Formats: sequence, C-alpha cells, structure tokens
Amino acid sequence: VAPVFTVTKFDKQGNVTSFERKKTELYQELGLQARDLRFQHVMSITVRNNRIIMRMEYLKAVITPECLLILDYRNLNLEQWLFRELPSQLSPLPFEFRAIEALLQYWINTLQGKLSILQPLILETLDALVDPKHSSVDRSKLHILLQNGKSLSELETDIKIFKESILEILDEEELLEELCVSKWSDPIDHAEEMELLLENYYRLADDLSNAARELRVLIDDSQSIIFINLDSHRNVMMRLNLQLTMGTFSLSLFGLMGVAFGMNLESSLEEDHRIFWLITGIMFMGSGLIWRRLLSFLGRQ
Amino acid sequence: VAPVFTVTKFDKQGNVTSFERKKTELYQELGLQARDLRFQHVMSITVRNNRIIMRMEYLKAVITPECLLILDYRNLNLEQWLFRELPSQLSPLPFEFRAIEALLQYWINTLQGKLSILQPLILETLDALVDPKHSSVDRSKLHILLQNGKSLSELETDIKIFKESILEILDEEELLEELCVSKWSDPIDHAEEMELLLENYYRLADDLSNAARELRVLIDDSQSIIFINLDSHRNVMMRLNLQLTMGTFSLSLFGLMGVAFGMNLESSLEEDHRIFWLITGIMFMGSGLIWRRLLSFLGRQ
Amino acid sequence: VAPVFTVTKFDKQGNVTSFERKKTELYQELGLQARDLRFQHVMSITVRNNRIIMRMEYLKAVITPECLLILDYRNLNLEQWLFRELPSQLSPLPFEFRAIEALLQYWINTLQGKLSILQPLILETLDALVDPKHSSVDRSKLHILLQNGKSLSELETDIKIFKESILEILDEEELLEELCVSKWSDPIDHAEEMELLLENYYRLADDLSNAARELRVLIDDSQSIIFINLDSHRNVMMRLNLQLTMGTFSLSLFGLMGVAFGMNLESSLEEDHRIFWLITGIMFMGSGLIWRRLLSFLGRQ
Amino acid sequence: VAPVFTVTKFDKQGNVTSFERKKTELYQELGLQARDLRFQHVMSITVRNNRIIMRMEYLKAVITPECLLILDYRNLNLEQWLFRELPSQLSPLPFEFRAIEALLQYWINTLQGKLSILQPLILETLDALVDPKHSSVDRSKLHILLQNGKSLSELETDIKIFKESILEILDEEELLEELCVSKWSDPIDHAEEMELLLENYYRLADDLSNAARELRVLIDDSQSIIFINLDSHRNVMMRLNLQLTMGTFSLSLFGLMGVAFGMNLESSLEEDHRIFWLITGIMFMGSGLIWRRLLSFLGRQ
Amino acid sequence: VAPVFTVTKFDKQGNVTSFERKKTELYQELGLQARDLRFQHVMSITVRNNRIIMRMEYLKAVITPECLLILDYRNLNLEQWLFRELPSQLSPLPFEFRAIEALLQYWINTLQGKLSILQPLILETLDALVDPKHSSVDRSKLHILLQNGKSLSELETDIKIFKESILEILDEEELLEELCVSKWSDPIDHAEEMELLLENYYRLADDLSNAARELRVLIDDSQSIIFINLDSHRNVMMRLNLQLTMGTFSLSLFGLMGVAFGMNLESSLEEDHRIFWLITGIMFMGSGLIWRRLLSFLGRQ
Ligand SMILES: [Ca+2]
Ligand SMILES: [Ca+2]
Ligand SMILES: [Ca+2]
Ligand SMILES: [Ca+2]
Ligand SMILES: [Ca+2]
Ligand SMILES: [Ca+2]
Ligand SMILES: [Ca+2]
Repeated sequence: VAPVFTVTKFDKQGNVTSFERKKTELYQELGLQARDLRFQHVMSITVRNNRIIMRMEYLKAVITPECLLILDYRNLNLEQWLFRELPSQLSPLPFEFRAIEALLQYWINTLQGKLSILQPLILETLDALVDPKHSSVDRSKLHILLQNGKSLSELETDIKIFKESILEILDEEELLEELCVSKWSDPIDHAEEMELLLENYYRLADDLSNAARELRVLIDDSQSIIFINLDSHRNVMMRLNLQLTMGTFSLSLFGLMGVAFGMNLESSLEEDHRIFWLITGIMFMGSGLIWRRLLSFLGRQ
Repeated sequence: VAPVFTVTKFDKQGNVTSFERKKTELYQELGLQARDLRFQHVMSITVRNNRIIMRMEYLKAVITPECLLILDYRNLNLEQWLFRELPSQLSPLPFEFRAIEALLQYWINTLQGKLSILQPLILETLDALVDPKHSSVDRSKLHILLQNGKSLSELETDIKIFKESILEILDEEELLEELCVSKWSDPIDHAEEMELLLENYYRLADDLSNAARELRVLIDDSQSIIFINLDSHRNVMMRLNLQLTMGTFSLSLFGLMGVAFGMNLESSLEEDHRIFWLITGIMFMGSGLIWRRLLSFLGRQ
Repeated sequence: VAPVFTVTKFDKQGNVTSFERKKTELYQELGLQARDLRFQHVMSITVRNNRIIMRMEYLKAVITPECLLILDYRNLNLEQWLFRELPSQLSPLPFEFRAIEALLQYWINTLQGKLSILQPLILETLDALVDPKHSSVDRSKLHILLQNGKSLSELETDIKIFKESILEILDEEELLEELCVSKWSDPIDHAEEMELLLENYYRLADDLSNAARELRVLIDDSQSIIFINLDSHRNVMMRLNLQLTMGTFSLSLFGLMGVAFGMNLESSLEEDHRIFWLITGIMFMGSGLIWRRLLSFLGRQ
Repeated sequence: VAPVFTVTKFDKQGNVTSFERKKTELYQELGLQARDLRFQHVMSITVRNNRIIMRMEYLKAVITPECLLILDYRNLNLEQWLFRELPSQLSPLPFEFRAIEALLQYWINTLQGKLSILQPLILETLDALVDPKHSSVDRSKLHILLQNGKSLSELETDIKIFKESILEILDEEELLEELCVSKWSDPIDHAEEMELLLENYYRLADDLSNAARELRVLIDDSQSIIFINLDSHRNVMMRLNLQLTMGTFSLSLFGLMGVAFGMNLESSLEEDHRIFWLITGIMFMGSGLIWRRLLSFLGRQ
Repeated sequence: VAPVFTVTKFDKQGNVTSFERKKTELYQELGLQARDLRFQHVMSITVRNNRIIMRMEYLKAVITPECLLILDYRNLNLEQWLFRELPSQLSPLPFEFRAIEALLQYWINTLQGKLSILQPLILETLDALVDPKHSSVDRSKLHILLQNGKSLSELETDIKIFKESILEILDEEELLEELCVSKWSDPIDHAEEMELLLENYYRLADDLSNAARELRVLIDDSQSIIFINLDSHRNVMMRLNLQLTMGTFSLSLFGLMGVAFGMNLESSLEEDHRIFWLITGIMFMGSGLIWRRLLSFLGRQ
C-alpha cells in the first residue's frame, strides 16, 4: 500500500476539511518534493518554494499563502484545539502571521502547562523530605522525584531547541523576507511584525528556561541539605550508643570483679558480712565514678 | 466591566496626577495598540511610535516626550518613592534621560538592598554552622539557609535578565537613536549620554552578579567543610567505641573463664585458697595484657 | 617494502574494483601530494586540487568528479555495506552529492546504532539499582555501568567532533563553492543543496548529543538517589542497634545488681524467701521502667 | 563642609606635590564634570575631554597630557611606591604611556604578591591533611583553608574584571586612538605601542587566572581524596568492631550455657567431676569452632 | 657582569654554532629592542621588524629569514634534538616554514609523550581501586592518583594555551601575511601553507584536549563508584553487627533470667530437678523463638 498522509486543511475564512492523500499526489499538488516532507528532525522551521514547513515533537504543519495543512493528527488529542479554537483565531494581516502565531501559542501553552504541572509536585516532595523531624525518609517519593527530574530535563531540552530554532531565523534577514511568502507569490513592513512575534516567543521561552534552571538548583540544594541532616542524625545516634557502651563497659568490669570474688572455693572470708557490704558499695560507687570520669574524657575531645 | 489601568502621570515640571483610564481610551490617546501594552514579559524595554515602554518584575512605565506614566502602582508600597522622591529628580537634558535614570536607579537600589539584606544572614549562619566545636548542627538554620539560597538564585536570575536586556540595546545603534524620541518628534550628542548611562548600569549589575557568585561558592565550600567535620567526628566516635568494645571483649572472656571454673559441681579443688587467689590474679593481669596487645594491633593498622 | 594502500574504487555507474597501489603511484595519478594523504586527524574534511578528502575514526575516502576511492577497508566489517548497499545508492545531481550523502548517512547510522545499544542497558541497570527494597547493591552492575559511561563519553566526543567539523564548513561560502568540484573541473544552485545536506546532518548530530546529555544527567541523578537510600538504611539500622543496646545496658545493670547481691558469703538474709521474690520482681519491673524512660529520652531528641 | 579630594600631583619631570582641593575647583580646572569623577565602579577605564580616568579596587588616577593626579591615597600604605618608585619610572615616548605602564605594573605586582602568598599556605595545608596515616584531621586548618579559598575566589574575580576591562578597549580602535590624548590636544604609531602594552598585561592576567584555576581544582581533588580516606578508615574500624562482636557473642552464648547448667538447685550430677571437666572443655573448644565458622561466613561475603 | 644569552645558531644548510652573546650586542645585530626579547609570557608568538619571536614553557626561539637562533638551552636535555634531528629536518619552501614546523612538531611530540606516560598509570590505578572484592583501598595509590591528576590539569592548561595562541593568529590575515618575512625582506601562496600548518597543529591539540577531558571524566566516575562500593560494604557490615547484637540481647536476657532465678538464698524449690530442667529448656528454646521473631521484625522493614 502506497504511503498516505492524514491531512486536515484550514481555509482563510476558517473552513475545515479532513481527508487522506497519497504522498505523490500531495507533492504534485504543491511545488515541493519528498526530500522536504520527510520530517527527520524533532523541531524544524523551513521555507521551500514559497511554502512554509514547520514541525514540533508531534506536530507537522505546512503553510501556503491561501491555506494551511496539518498532517498526522490522529490519536493525539488535538480535536478540541483543531475544531474549536483554531478557526476562531484564523477568523488585516495575511494568513501566515495568524497561522504562525496560533501554532507558536499552542506550543508555548503546552510547555507552560507541563511546567505548571511539574512545579507543585516537586515543591511538595522537597518540602516533605526536608522535614528535619525524622531520621529517615521515604523512597517512593524519591522515585517520583527522579521521574519528575527526568521530565524536567526533557522539558529544558525542548525549550532550548525552540529557542535555538527561533534565534537561527531571527539573526538573518533573508529568512525573514522569505517568510513573507504572500509578497513573493503576488508582488507597513512585514519584517517588523515577524521580528516582534519571534522576539516575544523567544523571550517567553527564555523565561520558562530560567524557571526550570531555578527548579533544578533548588533540587540540588535540597539534596545537599538532606545529606547534612542524615549525617547529623547519624552522629547523634553514634554519640548515644557510645555513651551507653561506656556505661556498660564500666558496669561489666565491676560485675566481673564481683563474680570473680564470688569463687566457688574457700577464700577464708565467708565469716564476715561487713566485708560483703563494703565490696558491694565499692563496686556500686566506683561504677559511677569511672563512668563520670569517662564522660569527662569524652567531653574534653 | 471593561478593563481599566490605574495610571499616575508625571509632567516635565514634576506635577503629579492619578486616575483610572480604560485601555481603549489610553490606546486612542497615544499612537499605540493593545498589542504593545500587554506586559507579557517579566522584563522588557521597547520603543513604538516614539513612545518608550519599560517593564520590570512589578513596574510598568510609559515614557512620552512630554510626560511619564506609571501603571498598576496599587498595593506595591511605591507611594513614598512616587510622591516624595521622583518629582525632585525630575525637577538641561530632555525628560527621557531623567526618567530612564530615575527608573534604573530605583531598580538598582532595590537589588542592592536585597543583596545587602541577604548577605549578613547567610554569613552569620555559615559562621555558626562551621564551628568545629560541636559534633552536630541545628536544622532550622539549615532551612533558613535553603530559603536564602533560593532567594539568592532568584536575585541572580533577575540581575542576569537586567544585564541581557541592557546589552541587547547597547549593541545596536539603531535602538540608541530610537530612544532619542524628542529628536524624532521635533527634529551635543544624545547617543553618547545614552551609552554612558547604559554602560554604568550594566557595570553595576555585573558587580552585583559577581558578589552573588562569590556568595554561592562560599556556601558550597562551607557545605564541603561541614561534611568533612562530621565525617571526622564520626571516625573519632567509632574509634572510641571500638576501643571500649575491645576492652569489654577481653574482660568478658576472662569473666567467662572464671564463672565456668566456678561450676556448681565437685572439682576436687575446693580445699585450696591459694589456687583461687592465683586464678583471680591471673584473670586480672591477663585482661590487661590482652587489652594492651590488642591496642597495639589496632595501632599498627 | 614501499608502503601501499588497499584501495577500492567505485565508478559513477556503481562499478566496483579493488586492488593495492603504491603511495607514489597514487600521488602521480592524482594532483595531490603525500602532505595531504597523511590522515593525521581522527576526523577531517578537506579539499585539494578539486579532490575531496574525508576521514572518520576508521574510514578514509577520496572523492573525484568521476570516481570514488576508499582506503584501508580490510578487517573492518565493511564488506556488506561496500558491496551490497553503496552501489545501489550511487545508482540528476552530480556524483559528489551522492557520495557525501552516502558516507554521512553511514556515519550517522553507526552512531545511532551505538546509542540505541547503549541506552537500554544503562536504563535497565539504573532501574535495578534504584530499587529501594534492598539495603545493598551489586558491583558487577556498577562495573558495567562505568564501562557504558566511558563509551557514552567517547560517543559524545565523536558527535561533538562531527558537529564542529560540519559547522566549520557551513559558515564560510568559499568552502561550499569549493565542494562543487565538478563545476570548477568543467565550467539550479549547488550551494543550496550542499547547505541543506550539511544542515540536516548537523541537526541529527545535535539531537544525538541532546539524547546523550539527557542520559548522563539521568545517571547523575540516579547516583544521588542511591546515596540517599543507602544513608537512610544506615540510619535505620543504627537506630535499631541503638535501641537494642539501650535495652541490653539496662538488663545488664539489673543482672549485675542481682549477681552482686548473690555474693558467696554470709549476708544474714538467707533465711527469707519473700525478700528474694521481692528483689526478683524489683529487677524485672525496673528493667522495663528504665527501658521505657530511655526510649522516651531518645524520642524527645 | 564642602567635599574635598586629597590629591597628589606628578609632573613630567617627576616633581611631586600634594594638597587638598574642593571638587568644584577641580572640575573647573579641568574640562570634566561631577558626572565623571564619581568612581561608582570597582574597576574602570575611561576617556573624557582628552583626560584619562582610571580606577581600581582602591586606586583613583587622572591622566592629563602634562601631569598625573592620584586621589584618596591616605591610609593606604602607598607612600613607599608614591614617593620612592613612581618618580624614577616617570623620569622618548609621551607621558601617558609611562603613567599607564606604571599603574598597570603596580596592579599586576600586587596581584602576583597576593597569589604568591596564598599558594604556599594552601599547598602546605593540603599536604598535611592528605596524610593517610591519621584517621582524623584538624579543624583550624580547615577554617584557614576556607578563608584562603574565599580570598582566592575574590582574587579570581578581580583578575577576571581586569581582563574584561582591558579586552573591552583592545577590541575597538576608536578607544585606542582616543588614548592618544597628546596627539589630539596638540595635533611611529601610538596604536601599536598601546596594543602591545594591553596585550602584554592581558596575557599576564590570563596566566594568573590559569594558576588560580589550577589551585582550585587541586583543592577539590584533595577534598575528594580526604573523603575517600575517611570512608576507608570507617570501614576498617567497623570490620574490627564486627569481628570482636562475633567473638563476644559466641563467648557469651557459651557462658550462658555454663551458668544455666550451674543452677542453684539439685540436678543429680554433683557427684561427678569428669562431667564438669568435659563441659568446660566443650565450651572452651566450641567457642573457637563457632568463631572460626563465623569468620569464614564473613569472609565468603 | 652584563647579562648574556647562551645562543645556538642554525643556518639554512643546517650548519650549527653555539656561543654566548651580550644582550646589547644581540639587539644591535638585529633590528629589535630589549622590550621584545624579555620573555615575560609562558607561551608567545610574535613578529617584530621581520623577525619572528616564539616562546614555550622552556623554549625560546628567534627566526630570521636567513638563520635561526635558540636561547637558554643549557641544562634542558635538548642536545639530542638540537644536534641530531633539527639539522636533518632543516636540510623548496623558505626556511621559516621548516623552522616553524620543526618547533611545533617538537612541542606536540613532547605533549603526546606526556599524555602517553600519564594515561596507563591512571588507568591501572583506577582498575585496581575499583575492584569490588575489597572493603578497603590503599592510600599510596590515592596519592599517586592525586599527583597524576595535578599533572593532567597542568597539561590541559598548556594545551589550551597552545590552542588559543594558534587561533589568535589563524583568525587575522594580517599576521599570516606578516609571517611571510622573506617576502617582505626581499619582495604559489604562502598564506595557504601557513593556514594548513596552523590548522593541522590546532586539530592535533584539540584531539589531545579531548583525550584529557575523557580521562578526567573517567576519574570522576571511578571516584563515585568507589564511594558507592564503600557505602554498600558499610551497610552490609552494619547489618551483620545488628543481627549479632539482636541475638546477644536475647541471649543475655535469658541468662539474666537464669542467674536471677539462681539466687543465693532460700526459694523452696531446691528439692526439684525437673523444674530446673524445665527452666533450662524454657530459656534455651525461648531464646531462639525471640531471635526468630526479631529477625522477622527486621525483615519486614
Ligand atoms: Ca524528548
Ligand atoms: Ca557519606
Ligand atoms: Ca522570580
Ligand atoms: Ca575515541
Ligand atoms: Ca553460686
Ligand atoms: Ca572584592
Ligand atoms: Ca604550568
């Protein structure tokens, strides 16, 4: 079966149609070739034979001075935007400006929604983890944070790609003049409007990137604080265990003294009880004295 | 209800007025459009139809060759600066230079105050934490440090945005000539003065950024030193606990020897006390000898 | 023995030949010198006397307006690509475009295969390690991850070299015109096609580099999470050991009390059993009371 | 009281004078304004009305085609350099070259002295800390290292500022021609000499920055090595404590066996001593056998 | 004593001479001044009065259209290269190309030898350390690794300096034309050959820098893996010690029960042996039951 594109076409007035067209017929209808409608890059903006070709992560659009086309829209939840919002936006400037503005606004809104969803989850997770009232932390939250950080890195990469793609065009005036496809097809400055649009969208992308960077540095700082808190708790626990070990060692020393003195033989002291009381008191007090001296030795350190 | 701007207007002589004006009426009065007075960016400097538009984090100003306007000043604690200082500053160069200088000076002073407030708190907290006389540290101070670091990152982002916005204009002479709105409206070099102003403010922002970077690297170094101190304390505590365990093990070994020799049976040695004294001395001395040998074994490591 | 190149030659029609030729004879046949056919760089693209010289990590190609040559193809598993695919690709544009496209596509496919092989192994290893259900992790997996990370770094370096080499040419139009060797040899725009090819391959390389960077940051985050999990497990284990030590210390204290009271002498209390029961109950209950108080003391911390 | 500058003036022949002059009188004497002699930047180099203005961290100089002036030299330990060295340096090229060379050489020598003082202290401290023969390290040395690192960061910032300030001028020829104040005041190439001077000083600053970067990376590596050594010592100590605990557990198990067999009741075995000897030997040997088996179990791990 | 240079002179034919010449006489013989032959930079390439001046870390060369001079060659192990190899290299292009190629090749070979010596030592040390079969690692190897890393950082700095110095010249055509000293002294393109030489050497330096960067990242990854392995071993050791402590606590609890029941008083149970056997079995079994329950409690965590 020959390959076919699932195309949806928008007119200047906002009329909407949808069908499936073979690639060869689509090439013949336009002045393009299969070399162009390949979509080998994640993000791309290009001009060929007075036809604009734009592609995003999952969006593919072709702009013509009299119509717009979107390709491969199936199973992408684009129906609400396609059949409810885009016609309203497209309904004195040429069609190209409106189409470009609509597509860029859609992409920017998608990125903004992604960031707004990501931010509160990470903030809440970090606030919960940083709680210094617990000597341990959960791990499902750690896994969630790892996944959200991976998503944040992907979002940052996408934003950087968007910024680079826009900047590559904003630098050269040749591409800016090329985008004025209507002027060339059928010969107030278009260049100023295009520059304003691109600058606005680039600034928005820059703001999003700055926010993402702030979030990442916050994550790193939270990780460091968590490490410090865990280390402090470890040190406190070891101090307590050490002190108890000191007391136990002294107590066991005196207990050995007592039991060894309690040999199951003849010592010639079995006829005196005052001696037994004296040795009992001796062990009981000496344990405390040695314990206090050893605590002082620990303290001097 | 139609949207309205809460506007305050300053004249050349310093006269001050304040009112509320609908957006459509404001557009009609000027030569601008709703496309411009949108304020979609955190920071922006632009020129349209010989009218300057400037925006900061929460400040919105429009400069006209004969007047200045500030929008959305309510609930922002700007009354003292608006009605007490700005008229004095505005009271031979055109109005645009004075207005731009006043606004830039206000922003720079705000950033300087933020940095001056942030610095001593972080310095004191780090000095308190680095104290090597304690095996543990507080956690409320850690939370305060985390919050202050987040604020520092935000301040650095704002400073970078300011620097980039100023540099984007300082590079091109077209925008510099555009800023001379009075010359174009009603046709000594203005460009030199504008360049001097922008360079001065850019240098101040660079100094602030350098200070913030120094603070951040200091924070990182303090964190590393804290980690090292905690590790050293842990090692010392483990050494002490180990030594006490060695002594306890030897002592318990000899105590087992004694108790096992003290079986509740007939051994045929119950008629000798010298033997009991000999075994008591044997355990008492051998404990010390084994303890010393084991300490030597630990030391050789 | 004079040095010789193992050369394989492809014609415009796709005809294939292979032989061995001495370096001096090869230089004489062409208009080049030994200074050029040295291959001292890992990656290189150059033009000399209307002859293109290209080199990769292990590939060496010379492009002539009427033929293509590949050098040192032995023991490199290139037979399948050389004798099965390249002739089909070479079978209206000149030969140079086809040859360059084929070689660049080969290199890009090799890099893509490398990355696709590397990704799943690292992902699976990290998923296995991050499992928070174990207090310890394997080490053979760690060694495998280290080796794969080294390979990833090498791949990133190669991708960066490719991007830099392509960009160095894309910037200057002189080299672009030079690549049109057929036009100069025997005097629609070639420059546009060359620019399109180079831009496409550069964008593909950029995508690969972005993917590698994402993988590296994921590795770092996984390492940090592993550290945190290990620290938490350590803290929990120390808490348990501490509590058991507290109980043991109290129990041993009361046991010492009992044994010391059980001296092998005359105390004048051997005629009372109620006293023995009372002391037994006293130790048994006091152990629990002291243990509970000490647990409360631990909890307050 | 009107503000006054403490000025010291150097003539072409090297004559030296010093006095205090009001700012208004100083402005009137020159062709400058208060806008210029403000000194709002840490480092600055500028030209105004054929007068050079230079400022460093604490140095302020004004160069005139016939004289040099230094401002605010009090309480700065500049007397030795001012009244002993500068006249000798100033005693065929114009005065501006000599003055600029002297000031730049002074600043470079100051930075070199700072770096030479900082280096040996850090090197010695790191060498002392890295000593792997100790399980713990001092903390006063850590504080000293932290302070020295802060100073190093400040020095790096100053060097970077110097480099940027020089480069900003070296790029544009307009400023280079402006620095030839004598030529403009009273109309062999001056530009070549200025370029040589600036390039030399920039290269020296670059060398200093490289040295500082090397020192910083050395510090980081030393920190990592310290962490590794502490971790290894911790592991060794825990191994020893574990082994001793294993032995103690076995010994206490057999001691419990013995004491429990030594109940203070009637067992019907009190008439046999061979049994007592057998049980004593049994415990004594079984302790060792269990200890060896448990050590083997530890080793297999 | 007046300063003197230890000079060695090479002629076009390869003739070699060596002597000592005073600086003033050397300046008079050439068209240079003491300002040039100062050698204040670690690396430098410059042209003055149709004379080339080049300096490396410890090499100082002056190129003249008819001769070459090397200064301060004593105590530097340069005899083998000076009197055995350089004449062969110098024996249709002018002398300058040969001299520059020889010097650059010497420097590149030195750097390559340094890197080739450094690599295997670091690789072997890291392979030995990463061995996960040991719970501890040596420290002399750590010191060796630290020293080798310092040397690697120095080598990277030198390579970067070389690259920057070459690039500074490759950018501007004025310096390229200046290097053609023979053409200017006594008026096929020299510029092409110079560009080829500089590009080749720059690419070689870039390859060396990439290799060094790969080595550094490998070192960092190895450090992280070492940390992880040590942490895992610590956790395993703590688990074992914890389990043994649990068993010991239960055993000591039951031993206390037994000894306390064995009071040296009258209990009225001394006439029953079945009771003694029952209590012995009770303690012996209950120890195991409690131990198993506590192990289950540990496992559930
Ligand atoms: Ca992606
Ligand atoms: Ca640690
Ligand atoms: Ca903000
Ligand atoms: Ca490689
Ligand atoms: Ca007894
Ligand atoms: Ca400073
Ligand atoms: Ca060096």
